[PDB]
Amino acid sequence: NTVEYQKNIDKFVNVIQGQLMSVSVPVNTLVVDTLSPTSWQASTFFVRNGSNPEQDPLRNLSGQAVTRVVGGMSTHWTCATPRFDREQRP
Amino acid sequence: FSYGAVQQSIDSRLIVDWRFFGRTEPKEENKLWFSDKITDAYNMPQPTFDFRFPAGRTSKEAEDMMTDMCVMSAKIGGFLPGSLPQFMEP
Amino acid sequence: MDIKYDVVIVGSGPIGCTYARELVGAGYKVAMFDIGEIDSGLKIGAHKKNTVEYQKNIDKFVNVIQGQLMSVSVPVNTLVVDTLSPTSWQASTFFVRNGSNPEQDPLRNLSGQAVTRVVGGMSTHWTCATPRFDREQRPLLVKDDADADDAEWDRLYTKAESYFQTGTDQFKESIRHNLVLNKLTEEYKGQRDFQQIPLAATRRSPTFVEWSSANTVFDLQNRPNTDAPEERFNLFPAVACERVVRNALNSEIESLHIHDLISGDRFEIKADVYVLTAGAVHNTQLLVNSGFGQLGRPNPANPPELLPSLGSYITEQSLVFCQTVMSTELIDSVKSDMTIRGTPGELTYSVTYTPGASTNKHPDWWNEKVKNHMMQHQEDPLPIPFEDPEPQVTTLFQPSHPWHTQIGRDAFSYGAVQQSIDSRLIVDWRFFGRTEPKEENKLWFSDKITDAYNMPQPTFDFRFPAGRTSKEAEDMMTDMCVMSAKIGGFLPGSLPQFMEPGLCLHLGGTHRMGFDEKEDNCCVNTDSRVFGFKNLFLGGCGNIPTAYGANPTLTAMSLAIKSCEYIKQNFTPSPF
Amino acid sequence: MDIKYDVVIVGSGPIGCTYARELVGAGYKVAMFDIGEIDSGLKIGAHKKNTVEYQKNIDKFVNVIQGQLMSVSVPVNTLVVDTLSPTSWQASTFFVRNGSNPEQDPLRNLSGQAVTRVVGGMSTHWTCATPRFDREQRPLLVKDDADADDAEWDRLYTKAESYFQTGTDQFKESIRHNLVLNKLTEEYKGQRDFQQIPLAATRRSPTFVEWSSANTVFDLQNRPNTDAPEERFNLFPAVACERVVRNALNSEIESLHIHDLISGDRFEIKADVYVLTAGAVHNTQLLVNSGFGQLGRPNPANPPELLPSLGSYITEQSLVFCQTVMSTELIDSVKSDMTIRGTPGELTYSVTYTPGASTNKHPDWWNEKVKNHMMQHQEDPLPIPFEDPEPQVTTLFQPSHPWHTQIGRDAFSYGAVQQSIDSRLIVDWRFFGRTEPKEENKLWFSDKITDAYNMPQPTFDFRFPAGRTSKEAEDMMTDMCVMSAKIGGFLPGSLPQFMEPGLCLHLGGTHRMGFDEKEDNCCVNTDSRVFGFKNLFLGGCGNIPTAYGANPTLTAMSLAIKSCEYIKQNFTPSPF
Ligand SMILES: *Cc1cc2c(cc1C)Nc1c([nH]c(=O)[nH]c1=O)N2C[C@H](O)[C@H](O)[C@H](O)COP(=O)(O)OP(=O)(O)OC[C@H]1O[C@@H](n2cnc3c(N)ncnc32)[C@H](O)[C@@H]1O
Ligand SMILES: *Cc1cc2c(cc1C)Nc1c([nH]c(=O)[nH]c1=O)N2C[C@H](O)[C@H](O)[C@H](O)COP(=O)(O)OP(=O)(O)OC[C@H]1O[C@@H](n2cnc3c(N)ncnc32)[C@H](O)[C@@H]1O
Ligand SMILES: *Cc1cc2c(cc1C)Nc1c([nH]c(=O)[nH]c1=O)N2C[C@H](O)[C@H](O)[C@H](O)COP(=O)(O)OP(=O)(O)OC[C@H]1O[C@@H](n2cnc3c(N)ncnc32)[C@H](O)[C@@H]1O
Ligand SMILES: OC[C@H]1O[C@@H](O)[C@H](O)[C@@H](F)[C@H]1O
Ligand SMILES: OC[C@H]1O[C@@H](O)[C@H](O)[C@@H](F)[C@H]1O
Repeated sequence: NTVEYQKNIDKFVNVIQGQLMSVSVPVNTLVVDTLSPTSWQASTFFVRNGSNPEQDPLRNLSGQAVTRVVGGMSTHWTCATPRFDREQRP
Repeated sequence: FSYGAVQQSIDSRLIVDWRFFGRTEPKEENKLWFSDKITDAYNMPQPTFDFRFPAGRTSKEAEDMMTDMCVMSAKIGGFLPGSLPQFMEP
Repeated sequence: MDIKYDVVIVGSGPIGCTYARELVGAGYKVAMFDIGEIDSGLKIGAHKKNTVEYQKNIDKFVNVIQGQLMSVSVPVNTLVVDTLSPTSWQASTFFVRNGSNPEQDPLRNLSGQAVTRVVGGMSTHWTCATPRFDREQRPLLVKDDADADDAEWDRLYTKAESYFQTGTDQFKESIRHNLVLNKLTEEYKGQRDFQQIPLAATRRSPTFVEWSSANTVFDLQNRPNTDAPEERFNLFPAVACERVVRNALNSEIESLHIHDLISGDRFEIKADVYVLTAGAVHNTQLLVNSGFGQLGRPNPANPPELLPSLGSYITEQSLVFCQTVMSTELIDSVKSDMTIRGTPGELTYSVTYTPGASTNKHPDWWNEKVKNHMMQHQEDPLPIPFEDPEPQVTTLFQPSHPWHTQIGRDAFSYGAVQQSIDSRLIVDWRFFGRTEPKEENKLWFSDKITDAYNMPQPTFDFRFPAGRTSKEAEDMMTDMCVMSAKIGGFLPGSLPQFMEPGLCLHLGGTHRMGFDEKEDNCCVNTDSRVFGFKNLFLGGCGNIPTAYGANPTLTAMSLAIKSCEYIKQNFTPSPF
Repeated sequence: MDIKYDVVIVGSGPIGCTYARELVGAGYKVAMFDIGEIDSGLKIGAHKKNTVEYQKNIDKFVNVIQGQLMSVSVPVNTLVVDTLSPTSWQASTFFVRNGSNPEQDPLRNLSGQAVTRVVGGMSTHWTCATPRFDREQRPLLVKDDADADDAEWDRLYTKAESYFQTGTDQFKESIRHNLVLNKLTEEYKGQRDFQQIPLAATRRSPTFVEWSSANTVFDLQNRPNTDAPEERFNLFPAVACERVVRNALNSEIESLHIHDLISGDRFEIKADVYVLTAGAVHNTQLLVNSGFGQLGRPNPANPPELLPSLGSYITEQSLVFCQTVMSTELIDSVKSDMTIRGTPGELTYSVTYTPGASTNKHPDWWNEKVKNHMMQHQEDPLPIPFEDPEPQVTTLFQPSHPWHTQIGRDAFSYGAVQQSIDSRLIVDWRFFGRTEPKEENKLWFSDKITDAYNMPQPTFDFRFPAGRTSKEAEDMMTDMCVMSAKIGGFLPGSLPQFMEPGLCLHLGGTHRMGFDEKEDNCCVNTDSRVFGFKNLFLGGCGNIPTAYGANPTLTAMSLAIKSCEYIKQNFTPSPF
């Protein structure tokens, strides 16, 4: 709800990404084999960068994220508010 | 909420987004649980998921949803290169 | 090298080899020239995929294809690079660089179009798909008598199929081929019929296919030789053919001007019959360089002396692509007839089936292969054997689905080959649309810019026509999305897309056939003879004047066979 | 194919061809097998870049290279693909997919290591750089007499240079070459020496270089023939050599077990002398498959019976790479001797120079080419002719810069080839470090997992050693950054970087040479003969036991020459 964001709406994605903190990130196993021989080099895929060694990367919700600001996710949401029909509703 | 770099080649007045969302059957095996050892950034038990989309109706509908988006969106225009039909991260 | 031959052939691809097979066999003294060199091994002009190594490492053959596809027309590059060091030499303009063509509008191009300069041409790397066209795709050879026209096409295609060794049986024992064929057949329930893609190939063994090529049509060995002591043929590689010389009256060709690329020498070669099979782009180039059609940017205020339709009414196909990852239901189905007891990797595990049971879903050979895979590789979570051949499935073009389809695995991959998803699960989908011939769609040649062989630079001015061509193209996209979903969901990184215009290399109509030069807006007649010229013939896909979605080479070969018939009726071979 | 030969050679690369040249020439009845096929033109085993088309389209050759580099050891993939459709078959584990090697630690690999299976081996695509090693990089051939050691190495290198047609003046009239060379010579005056990279090649014309290959060494034609009517040689392509059969006493090889890949039949071939030149990986594989060294994951508690150092002490070089865009200052220097008047594109334009002027910064050959380019291409903003050859510049390995260097343009490009910067501005930089031999750096073969030819799967356990190796590698990086800056800034997209371990394909020491099996931890003596075996010889880079930065093939060829001198003295040819 800023004049600047509604004039530059392509920029709002940055707001969203800035306050979506991933819930569970599995241990990273990407191979980097082009480090300099003088650089400190991992022998294992150890727990780095706040990753979750409990998490099976193949049974995750990797996109699940949380927002910690006053107003919660309603500070960035799309504002779509349909009713559920009977088939979807408790 | 755009998902990749915003393209600048095609005039934005021509672009229409399509997002279709499926319903997921509740299954006891699909879980959110909390580590008894690993903690998050606020020293609280670390969230972990054990999730897959259930076989049967949830999976069949998910794929028929994809087909429905390909069929429907074609009535408006062809796909924008770089934003082709895809499942998003769970 | 002689000064004089009965027949000279420009190009050693499969269409020039059709001419050679017919005419060398009929006793003519033939020379063939190709601008490229021998580089398929000891079988001259053979398929480069016919190595044991390439068939064991089939993800590698894309490199061979890419290695010998030289882009026809690359527009001047306008990418902004603004992170050079300030000491580096920097352009003030987007100047003509790196062999780019300043004639080319980047927005009306066939960017994908590319040419191959090697003995055997494109048939050293092609997919070997050889479908016939149905009537709706096919030009007319007999007007006002459709049964005569059908008979003539069936005789010509049958011959052409013999030349290429076309069959429909080479993949009949693949589990993946039958898995996908049978599911599609069931799902369509008579609305569409499926078969094996007709392929120019012979299976040698369960792990090796001898793919056909130019070599299969004609072995390209000089003659006479021990196997053919009464025949006369010479092939001259690394010879650029540049011009055919017209008599004053524009009724005959008097010589062919060539340039030997190794010596630098130039010659005028004399023949009774001149045959141009240099490809749809280079036949056009050679003719324009020889004073046919119009050199330079089209100018309708200066109509050409000869062949006003040369380079107009060009057609290229729309091509849509994706890959899929086989459904869980389909993979479980592979093992539907099996009884599986215990835990894999333990000595109590077993997999069995009942041979010849009436109610088995699969034949005994299938079940045998599944059983042996599952018992010998209990570490593996799939039931498909490791060296199972790829699918090769089609539903051919029909009026209700006016596109050709190839479903399976193609050597011409389009991005990095992914390694995360098992290859056994992957099926490719390529659907090819037909394009209406329109006068405004053009291949022309610059009067100033030249190519790497100092020949007039090719330039395209092309868009897919509005109306039918475009509606069908999008409908074809939708059809691929709908069909492929019956087998599996899309593979991430191979999502449904249109390919670059001309990537599919099915360009037609650049020197098109018809019955009447003016009424049919054409360049050659049904003998592939250039109108007005007694002794000048063209072969290839540039001949085809129709809108077609199927792969064109077989159709071009068939036209070449018919052209040969006319040669044999109108020119006498010299005495041996 | 006969069952019996005087000498059998495994592999038709340049090192097997060195054995063929010496021993066929000396009268032995020789057979050579290769697992790959004749695929390169009528000159068997020749360089694939020696076509007119590749030298006009030199950016396309990287595809040829890629097409025949098959990775040695690919670890199990752990990429997460979590955007499949829910209907698609989805893995529960990172199971063994796509021919991956579950033995391989992805973090202790040579992931860039690759093998070539074609007649002529890797010499069908190599760069042709053939420098000599100085003492510091070179194993001893004479103990306790440095001068005699140097004399022996000079004798052998001189022959090897002759066989490959090594030379240092093929690029001497390249503007780009001399511009870079002169600038680096001045910048490092009295500190480092710069010269042309020694290249196995013969210039044929100003726009064509005949690159050497295996074919240069030995033509690979069957003999006897008209040109060699008393020589005896047969080459058998598409034959996988699987095992040398040891006698029980482990003193002699009794036969070579082969698999004909076309028929599928197996044979046992007898020879007097068995020569293994299958490359540094596949020689090791064939020996371990034959009971030498240790099969399976290394286990020091079960010492092997034979050749305990086989597959240990392996070395591969560190490689750093970048590209630069030529500085404005250097570009403007190219035309420093020209007098320019008039308007480019008009009849008033004139570019001239004074031949011989003492105030000229460049030679007359250089100015003549600049002038002719500027006059014939007056629209073009650079003074460099379009077909000016690339630089080929080096400063060879020295103690104060203990790395090999190659500066110019290599056909093995590593990313998509940029098109926005004019190619005449681009200079490549590749610096190669030496690697200490360490017993813990190993190539070993799985006892369960097999490759595409059903042979034991190679596995690497490799890291660049701490200490001098590592320090010099980083110092090498910094030296590239400092030196390249004298020519121009970095090209975006080709910034200074280490290449994947083993991408450089300079693997050595996998069956290393020394004087004494135990004291020098080695596999072959200085005749290249396998310790303990009368009639088994190894050739190739796997013989080299030292830490070397320079390209190894010339050195391996030198050692094969010496080996043949022993063969000729200790075995007699059979009667013709
Ligand atoms: C991010 C996002 C979310 C939605 C849309 C788009 C995007 C990019 N669009 C959208 C949504 N929902 C719709 O129905 N229609 C749409 O068009 N989005 C989801 C929606 O945004 C959420 O469902 C909604 O806010 C949920 O409301 P809530 O149940 O009030 O939860 P919030 O997460 O908003 O706020 C919770 C709140 O609590 C705080 N917090 C968290 N943990 C603690 C602890 N331990 N102590 C104290 N406070 C805590 C958070 O900081 C947060 O503010
Ligand atoms: C590259 C490609 C091509 C096809 C397939 C797949 C791939 C990646 N798949 C395929 C195709 N066609 C089908 O019907 N089915 C499929 O499954 N491909 C197209 C097919 O490959 C071509 O249509 C066919 O070769 C055309 O045959 P041609 O008319 O004989 O033409 P070529 O381009 O093969 O050979 C021309 C020949 O001429 C030489 N040349 C060119 N210019 C000159 C000059 N001026 N002088 C002398 N010689 C010249 C060339 O070097 C070339 O060898
Ligand atoms: C690929 C490459 C390699 C080099 C350069 C560039 C690139 C991209 N440039 C280069 C190199 N070396 C130099 O010193 N200077 C440079 O400028 N390259 C390395 C060079 O190419 C090799 O060092 C050289 O060929 C090694 O020669 P060789 O020892 O004869 O080994 P090859 O690998 O060439 O040939 C072996 C031959 O054996 C066959 N084979 C393999 N296994 C089997 C079995 N089991 N049975 C039968 N035959 C087998 C292969 O098929 C092969 O042809
Ligand atoms: O882009 C790949 C396609 O190329 C066309 O030329 C072939 O006819 C198709 F079979 C297919 O391989
Ligand atoms: O990666 C490219 C490098 O490959 C090596 O094998 C060559 O010896 C170098 F000349 C260089 O071409």
